[PDB]
Amino acid sequence: IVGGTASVRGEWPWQVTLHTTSPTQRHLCGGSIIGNQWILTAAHCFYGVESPKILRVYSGILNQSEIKEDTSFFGVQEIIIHDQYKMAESGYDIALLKLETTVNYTDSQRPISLPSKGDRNVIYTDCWVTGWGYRKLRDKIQNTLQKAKIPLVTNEECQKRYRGHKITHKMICAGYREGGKDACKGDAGGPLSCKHNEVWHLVGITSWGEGCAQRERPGVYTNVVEYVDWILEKTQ
Ligand SMILES: NCc1cccc(-c2cccc(C(=O)Nc3ccccc3CC(=O)O)c2)c1
Ligand code: NA
Repeated sequence: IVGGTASVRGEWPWQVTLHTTSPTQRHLCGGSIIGNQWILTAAHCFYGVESPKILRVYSGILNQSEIKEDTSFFGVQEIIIHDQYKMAESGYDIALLKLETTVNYTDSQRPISLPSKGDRNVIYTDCWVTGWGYRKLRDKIQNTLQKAKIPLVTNEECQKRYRGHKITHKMICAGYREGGKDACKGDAGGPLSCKHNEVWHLVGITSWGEGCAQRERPGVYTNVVEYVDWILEKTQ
């Protein structure tokens, strides 16, 4: 996250850190708890991943330094990538992880609701992007989970900033005109969480953009509401 601030314990209890374990153990991407054995994340995170055997999902983490050799984690039973996915920039950047066991919900780990059926006309004005990603293009994974409030921009405006790409209604965009706050490497797969009537909803999945926090180049996110039929079908 560029231009963010440190989160505190329990602040974003749906946020998980997905680690790979080979050839070293490291944070790969973010994800969101959406059900008792289900993480929603970005398909592009799994480039070159041979199988789910080399993944671990850690919930209830604030600082990456908390993770020790005896820290509990969930194995991944299945990786479900959208059948139309090809590359992040070309859309369908969405995947589900089915965990090997269930997540017991507490103040530090619980699910986030999807955008509600019937809420098409809701205008989200309180949206936050979170993660352990880089603070700029040439950086490293951050220790403490970062947060930044980012305004949505219309798809019409977003398309004008990305004339070499097809911005579709399966995407949404968020960023400031003068940049300064955005997601960056290591944040993909995590949530764009928006609060409406004091309930948080998973509006976007961090996906891609041109650089990080550059002026007039908003972050591009998977538009979760356009995938509810797909998510519900896979998780039923
Ligand atoms: N501001 C837009 C924005 C939003 C999110 C990520 C980036 C960004 C920047 C530079 C490099 C990368 C990258 O190599 N990613 C990658 C590739 C394969 C697997 C996992 C990942 C991590 C990931 O995507 O987080 C991503 C940019
Ligand atoms: Na769908």
